Amino acid sequence: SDKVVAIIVTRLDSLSENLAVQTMLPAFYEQGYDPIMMESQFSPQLVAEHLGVLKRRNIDGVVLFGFTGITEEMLAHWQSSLVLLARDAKGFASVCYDDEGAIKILMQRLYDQGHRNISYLGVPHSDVTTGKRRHEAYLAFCKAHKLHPVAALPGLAMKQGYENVAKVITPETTALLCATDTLALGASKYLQEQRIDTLQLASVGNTPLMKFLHPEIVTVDPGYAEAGRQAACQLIAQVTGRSEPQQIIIPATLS
Amino acid sequence: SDKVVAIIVTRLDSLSENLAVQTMLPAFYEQGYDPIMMESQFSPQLVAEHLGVLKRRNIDGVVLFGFTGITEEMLAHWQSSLVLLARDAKGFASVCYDDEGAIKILMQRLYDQGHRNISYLGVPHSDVTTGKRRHEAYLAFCKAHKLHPVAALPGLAMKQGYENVAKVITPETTALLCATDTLALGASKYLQEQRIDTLQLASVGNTPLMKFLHPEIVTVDPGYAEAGRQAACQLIAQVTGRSEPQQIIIPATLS
Ligand SMILES: O=P(O)(O)OC[C@H]1O[C@H](O[C@H]2O[C@H](CO)[C@@H](O)[C@H](O)[C@H]2O)[C@H](O)[C@@H](O)[C@@H]1O
Ligand SMILES: O=P(O)(O)OC[C@H]1O[C@H](O[C@H]2O[C@H](CO)[C@@H](O)[C@H](O)[C@H]2O)[C@H](O)[C@@H](O)[C@@H]1O
Repeated sequence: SDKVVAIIVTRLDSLSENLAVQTMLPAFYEQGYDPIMMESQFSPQLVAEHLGVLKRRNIDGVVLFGFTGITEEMLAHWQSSLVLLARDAKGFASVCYDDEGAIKILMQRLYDQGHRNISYLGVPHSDVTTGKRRHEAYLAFCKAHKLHPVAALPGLAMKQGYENVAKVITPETTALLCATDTLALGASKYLQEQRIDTLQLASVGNTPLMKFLHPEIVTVDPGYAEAGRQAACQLIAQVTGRSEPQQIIIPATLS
Repeated sequence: SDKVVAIIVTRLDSLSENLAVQTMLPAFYEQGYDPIMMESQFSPQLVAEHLGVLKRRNIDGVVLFGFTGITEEMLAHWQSSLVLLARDAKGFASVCYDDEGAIKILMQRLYDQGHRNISYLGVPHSDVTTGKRRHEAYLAFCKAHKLHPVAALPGLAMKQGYENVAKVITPETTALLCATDTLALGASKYLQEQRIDTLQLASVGNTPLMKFLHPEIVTVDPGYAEAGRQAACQLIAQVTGRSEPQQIIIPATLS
């Protein structure tokens, strides 16, 4: 009888995900739904378990933070009462980010500032959005502006950024684009230690931690706050029959 | 029919709370319970709502992160299937930290290192544990060792640490004890800006973010990881009838 929605994040300690969750919560409370959280840790098996538990407890709707391994078949019992965040699936409502647009905007900014030797610190191509799309957008920009690409794809963790930044720092390098704020935080620790002050850093996130600690890093906002509001509203709209599933892309903005 | 436990944190973006949650999750999965999270944001009214929703959905047990405003009367329908974390209540199972012990250990280390002018950056006395107990432990140490106390109690936020650190720095000040890692992170940003390198910082938390960014800060571990394991085990023990409610205090440890 109580209206309940579930939010399935991949990581409870992810700042990027928490920023989207922060705007979902007031929108759900205003709609009369009490929100509950669950964590997947990128496991499709754990997601399949959560979904069954939620179904048997008659939960009204689900906001699922998508990742590689989620199949349409495991989302079958939730077609009309589920919204995917960060990934899309045919016949499902989704709220996605503009990864290519985020990288092109950042690369243009660095290029207009005079930077020609810009290195990249990213995540492996198995991670479709943060990894593949972001890295390929960097490559497409380098190709179009006859720049020499220098990249390393260690992964998501701050410590991975710290351990692999030296690999992409060359004598001619003046700027470093990090696929995530977390990676920029790790890379920044190494540069501070080695007393490298000459490098302009750039990252995707615009998280409050990044803004506070490194005001000098150029950041691009993927729109986590907006994504959260949209996902909550799309979910309530379809569970109340006011809307059919839509696929929304949040535009990236600079500063 | 599915076994479910709820974890009610105050803030989803609190690193200190997430460290306790991190060790609760594997212990619940091993016991056969699927964990769900809710957020209170220090509102007793919101807690009263969550508890009712959980009761009507027949949730097996609750781990509640305590704060000022929670009464025994609102916990009445959960006496045997609830564990409090960070605060105690008569007749309730609880897992608490040693706030006084954490401050005494840190002050002794700073004192043994030769520091005599130690300033304090804390949180107001209305926050019983982080605020009152931590600040009073600092005062008791200063009294016992004939030291001059210099303190400011702005609150929990990183920005509050940054804005109020200047107030407690005197020309004789050699060390600064921060009630939380978050406060030390904020104070550290100000000191970096003002090019103050002479100060020895100390904080309570030993969070991975602090350890990675500031290896030079002296930290005390309140035992969030241990607290999480204990709370999960005390909860499953009482819901299965293996145990009666206990009040556990986790010892603080240095490094
Ligand atoms: O370091 P954090 O703050 O966690 O940011 C990293 C990254 O996090 C998210 O991407 C990851 O999770 C999503 C699901 O939420 C997956 O679909 C991706 O494959 C993961 O990479 C954000 O979407 C990213 O913008 C952010 O940079
Ligand atoms: O800045 P964070 O990492 O959140 O640490 C601050 C502080 O957080 C917790 O205290 C607060 O929440 C508890 C309930 O979880 C309340 O009982 C306190 O009154 C609040 O101050 C931790 O218990 C503290 O150790 C930590 O420093």
